[PDB]
Amino acid sequence: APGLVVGLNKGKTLTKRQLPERPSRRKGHLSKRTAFVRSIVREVAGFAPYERRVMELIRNSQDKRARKLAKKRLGTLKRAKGKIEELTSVIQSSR
Amino acid sequence: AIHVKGQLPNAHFHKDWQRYVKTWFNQPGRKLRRRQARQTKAAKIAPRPVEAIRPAVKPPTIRYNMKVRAGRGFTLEELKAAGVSRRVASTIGIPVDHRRRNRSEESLQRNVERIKVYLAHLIVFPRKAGQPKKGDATDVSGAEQTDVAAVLPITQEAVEEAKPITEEAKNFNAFSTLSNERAYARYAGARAAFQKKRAEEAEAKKK
Amino acid sequence: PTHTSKTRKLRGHVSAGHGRIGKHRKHPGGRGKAGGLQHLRSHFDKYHPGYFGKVGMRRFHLMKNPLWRPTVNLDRLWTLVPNETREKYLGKNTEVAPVINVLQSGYGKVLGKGRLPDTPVIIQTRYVSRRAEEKIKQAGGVVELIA
RNA sequence: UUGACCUCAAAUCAGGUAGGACUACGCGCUGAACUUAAGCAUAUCAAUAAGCGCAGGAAAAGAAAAUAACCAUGAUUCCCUCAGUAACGGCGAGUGAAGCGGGAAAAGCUCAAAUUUGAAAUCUGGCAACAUUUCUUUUGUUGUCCGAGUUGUAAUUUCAAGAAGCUGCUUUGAGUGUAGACGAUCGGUCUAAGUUCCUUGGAACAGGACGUCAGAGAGGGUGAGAACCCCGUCUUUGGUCGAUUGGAUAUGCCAUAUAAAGCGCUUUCGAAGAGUCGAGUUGUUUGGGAAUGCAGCUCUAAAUGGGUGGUAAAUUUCAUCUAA
RNA sequence: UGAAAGUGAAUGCAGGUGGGAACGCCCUUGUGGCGUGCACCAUCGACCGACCCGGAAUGGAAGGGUUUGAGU
RNA sequence: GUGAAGAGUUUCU
Repeated sequence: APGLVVGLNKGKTLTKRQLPERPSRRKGHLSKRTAFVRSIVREVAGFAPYERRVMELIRNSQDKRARKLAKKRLGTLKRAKGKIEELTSVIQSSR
Repeated sequence: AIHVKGQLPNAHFHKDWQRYVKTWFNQPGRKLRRRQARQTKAAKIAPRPVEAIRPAVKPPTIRYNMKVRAGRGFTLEELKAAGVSRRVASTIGIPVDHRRRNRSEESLQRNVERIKVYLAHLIVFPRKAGQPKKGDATDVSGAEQTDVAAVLPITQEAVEEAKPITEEAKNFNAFSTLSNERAYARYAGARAAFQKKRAEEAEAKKK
Repeated sequence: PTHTSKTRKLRGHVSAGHGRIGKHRKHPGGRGKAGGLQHLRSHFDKYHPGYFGKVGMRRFHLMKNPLWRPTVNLDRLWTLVPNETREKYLGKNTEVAPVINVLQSGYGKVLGKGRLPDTPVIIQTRYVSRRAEEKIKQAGGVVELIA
């Protein structure tokens, strides 16, 4: 904290305190009951046809092809990698 | 055509601007109407203060962070520190702002003292007349409408008149410090990346 | 007022000062400043050079608050303090030195122009030029940076 | 055969409701061209004119899927400024916002997602009774029955939190009458003063003499320029109705008022909106520039997830917010 | 000042030269000699920013330039 | 949408 207007830790130096936890920022956390409901719904339903195709590609070990298919199906590569990780976990749990 | 001296014309009057002309011939009338409205509000809410107590906050830019202005409402942390519940604050005229937070003990204490001063100067009429409950005032006879800022105004930060010159101040090079800090702030990421890449390359060569 | 206007003096003169040959027809050379590259070029290039063209790089969503930095020179530094402080400190020897908060006065950077009295002073500013720092040190004062 | 449920019908069934007019302002859809660019097609006119749908006394917006990058701010709206600026534009003609700051005004909240399960505690309608009224015209309460509702009506919760718990803290609305008043007030005003003389004139309200009142010499009428002829103007209390806890010891005095909230330490949990976000493309629009917003089509989500941080892409952090 | 990141105006009486208002002093009556010299113009320099250099991880300080700015 | 044949863990006719 240089206490200046330039540098890595610029700005006036005060007595920093611990902010209270914001309940809104808790969003995105997975609850036990929510996970249970989602697992039941996954059991009741199945997988989308694109999800099955991606799972088959992962089983065939065509990782790049599966990633490209997931990216095209879902849009952004970030969501593609998340879906790939989820489907890989499903496959290895089946194994 | 343009043949005269001066800057080139820039008039933005190529639309039907004459049908959207706003005159101000009602300015004295609006001023009188607003004054009458606030006088009526003062009479109807008497003896409660016309303007509610407001916190002191710092504006959020380097252009204005050296000043102090009035905020929207007191934070929950400030109300808890001052001993006022969020539900009772509205009843007694203390605004509550759930969005603002106290990142510094300076701002926390600054607003807490304001709430304490307001509570000390506040007269709370009993819910039932003649039966002062917890927090009620037993001397509500001398109650009158007063300006909140007349007893609790917003105060600006004071500057130091003078102080002795220190040897550290003598040896301090302000321009060199500014130049070094500016260069460091932009090249630190490159230096950190270089160190990480050097460590990775050295480990890979070792492998 | 209207009675002092040239229109009153032009009553009885047919052309109203606009000529018999060229007259005062509607826009004969276009509207506004159109034609600055074709038929108004002799005026644009002579009186407004640099009008046509692109120079520099764009900056999307410019905000001037982070760039706010008015400057004050050294010869105006002692003007910022009140008269009482000037009488109490200027021209005399004291254990303490007066503090001039340039940021509180309303400036972001201290620039070195003019001279300073031979008396120490504490200049509190976010930025300072190199020459200003040398002159302040020569005068006997120091500059401490603030945020 | 019947009943029940489900779905769908009919009735001049019982009770209701909508249309249409007004468009200055307001919320949207659709949507030009004249014109400027000295021609003209993008642009401009203009997200305007015309057309269409829909409200109120205001409408809309509104309590952040907001800014910022700070010592940080903090619902919406409007004014000044930002600013003719960033930016857009055959970068031509032209167009053109937003953060901060000052001011006006300020007010916060409600659902869905929870098992009440030791008792659907919820609501509508018919009938009857009892109240009430701007009011025989209005608005309710109670009892009973029938329906709605378990494919979910009530209660505690809405993230600012909160629930399950744990241990000690305090306990409250409606009828009358007086004094001061407050909307309409109107039994209406104590509400002041020359119509004296002379001249002219058809008429004095003109001129002159002598006066008067003024918190009233604003205005109008009267046979010509009238403060004192008339209406008025200025000042100023009161008979009345109603809002009558709008207030005070609203006293006086009925039961409002025995269990609902109140903060406190400790943990365990903390349910949070889907053809939606998001991605691509097309059209339109915007200052929004490898898309500002809107819409059509294709693909189609996730849970520390998702949106935003104004240059497209990948990766690692950070800040802020919590959409459908 | 630069597109920008940024940097940011005294060697000196805030400089020298020529003309120059006004004033003062001497001449000795000449369209006079001397001393300063406001305004303004011309000119030689100095300083700030930009450009081009030498170049003595990060910094560009003394040293410079035939230049450039709507600067001091 | 559902099935049967031909074919270089998959879909062309």
